[PDB]
Amino acid sequence: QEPRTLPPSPNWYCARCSDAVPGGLFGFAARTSVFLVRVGPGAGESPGTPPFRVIGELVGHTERVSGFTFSHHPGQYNLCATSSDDGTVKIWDVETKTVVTEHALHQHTISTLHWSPRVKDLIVSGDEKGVVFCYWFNRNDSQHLFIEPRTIFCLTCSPHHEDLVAIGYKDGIVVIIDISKKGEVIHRLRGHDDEIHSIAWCPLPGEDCLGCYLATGSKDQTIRIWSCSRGRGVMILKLPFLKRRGGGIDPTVKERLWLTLHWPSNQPTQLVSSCFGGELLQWDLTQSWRRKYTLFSASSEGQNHSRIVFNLCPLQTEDDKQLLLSTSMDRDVKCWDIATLECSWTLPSLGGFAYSLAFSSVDIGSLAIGVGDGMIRVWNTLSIKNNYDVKNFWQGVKSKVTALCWHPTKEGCLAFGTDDGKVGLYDTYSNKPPQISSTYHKKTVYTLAWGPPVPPMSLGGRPSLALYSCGGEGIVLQHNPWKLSGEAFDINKLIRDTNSIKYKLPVHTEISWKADGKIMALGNEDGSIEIFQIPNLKLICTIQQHHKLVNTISWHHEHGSQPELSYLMASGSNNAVIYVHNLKTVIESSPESPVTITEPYRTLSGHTAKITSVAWSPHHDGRLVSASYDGTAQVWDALREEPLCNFRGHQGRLLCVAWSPLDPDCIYSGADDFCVHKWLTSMQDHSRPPQ
Ligand code: NA
Ligand code: NA
Repeated sequence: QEPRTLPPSPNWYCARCSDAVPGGLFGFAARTSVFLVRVGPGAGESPGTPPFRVIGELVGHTERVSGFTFSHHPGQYNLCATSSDDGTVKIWDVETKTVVTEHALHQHTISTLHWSPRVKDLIVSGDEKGVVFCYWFNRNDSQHLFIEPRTIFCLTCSPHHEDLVAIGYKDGIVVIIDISKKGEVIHRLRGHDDEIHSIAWCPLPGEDCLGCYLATGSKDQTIRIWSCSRGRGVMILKLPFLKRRGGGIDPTVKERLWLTLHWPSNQPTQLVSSCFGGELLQWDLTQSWRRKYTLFSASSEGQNHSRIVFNLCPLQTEDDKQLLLSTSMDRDVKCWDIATLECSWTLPSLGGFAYSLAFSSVDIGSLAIGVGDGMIRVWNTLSIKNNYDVKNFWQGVKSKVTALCWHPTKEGCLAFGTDDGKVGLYDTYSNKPPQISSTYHKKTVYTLAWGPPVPPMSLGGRPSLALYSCGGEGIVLQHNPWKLSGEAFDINKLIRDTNSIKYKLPVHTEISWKADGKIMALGNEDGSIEIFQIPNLKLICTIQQHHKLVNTISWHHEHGSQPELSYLMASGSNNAVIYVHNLKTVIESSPESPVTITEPYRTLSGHTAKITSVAWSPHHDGRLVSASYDGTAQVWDALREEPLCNFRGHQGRLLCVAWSPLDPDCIYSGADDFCVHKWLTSMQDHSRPPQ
């Protein structure tokens, strides 16, 4: 099998940019979209496997989605509303994923919005200058209100009175307004000294339970309970100072408190809040003077968030589970069972482009992902009980991970490269920081590959394999993984000497070792691909086919039905057309002077923009997948020049693709939409890229 999406991270510092409806469905704003997650029996997962599935996306905003709210009107749980930095509030139908209608009434950056609990078509939004819009979407009416000249942070319509709205501001002011009286302030709730992050009305009416009660949470570290009869505080809760628990986080990351609330309908004397470090607390409001709280997941370690929580969304499933979804700066979405306070499951997410994918040949299914948010992911893709078993590695990364390559035999041994030219070596079976190469590339590391050492390293006095890195400046370095703080060698010195070259060497943009370790291909800025032999990188062939910079080279595997297939090399450049070359003749003749090839073995045309990655299926003879800036991945029968299927699920430009190690039908792709998709070739109805 089934497709999977590792989605972009839920947006930070938004008072309501996620919500859920019963059954049910969870939605979260992420970059310029909302992602939708089915939760409960309707996700259709096997027993024990978490019952959720990422099922769709609301696409159409052109800037950060700042706000998201579902309708909570029976029969209309499929309706929802968004706000965005693009200046619009949109009403969507999640069944069609389409806009129903929208407005652009705001003139200043929108802060938040909320769908009225009492009025079927009313959405109330507020902006950074203090302007409020009431929007009755289904009768084409709207009204502006202006309360106080202050930056709105949060807004929540009363569940009990259709005209009443609570508004919290950046400076700590809280008001209750009546929208039928031009926004008249009915109660000014004084007490907070800093940003209001959340306002939750008591789900029961009256002040007997434990007028109405309101709770507010603030950056000032207090939760205040208010009597909305008498406009006065009745209780102050102050966050506890708790020891941090779980895996150690990066201390250099700036993190200030976000104090959000959920007031549960089934337990009206209790109040859930976030806390420092993203711990969740259940407060007993019957105590409350005494300030009694209970930590979520108090009796089990490794389940709590590790950074601040922004939003909390209740969801009652069709099989009656009382769930609560949390979003966090730590990039995990967690689902809690409120009846037990245990974490039911975790959905990880990505905060940058998915630049690189690498499957381990040692630990089958272990998929490393290089991400623009400064953390390497390792996805245990074959985890039986968890569709999203992902571990994060942050130590010594601290920049965009643009290249990855597992060692071919050594468990845990992961090379990485970054956009600032850094080359490092992780031991993912340890908690140690990675070893960093003393030598940096001047530009981004495009590619890493393991191969036999060559001189001068091979003459010392190592290891079985050297680590090769290619930077955007055009140098390929040979690194000794047992002396990374030592000297790395520019292989051009060897290439020049071995081949008696007098003119300048080409700017290298790609490196690919043949599977047997005997042949190294370099792709160059001028489009040429050069073929070199061990031990001293003797040039045997120059392929002149591409007319723009080479991005990607892949050699076919050696476990096909014919051993001749291991001489096939696919390549992609900044042009759209892909080529395959058959290097059998030249490599077997082992020529004393180099051959030039100027005609392809096969030509694969159909993409309409640059090719970033090509890969051969380990399950087939001559089946290729390609990733393109045209926003598609294409599967080809390369030997017959037949396009087979075209995956269009990404919104971005694709940067990487990898075949699943065990399923012939499954492919993984990453893009600049901050997504990784696992998709099935059998589910793709389009045979070629859009023309
Ligand atoms: Na406008
Ligand atoms: Na698309």
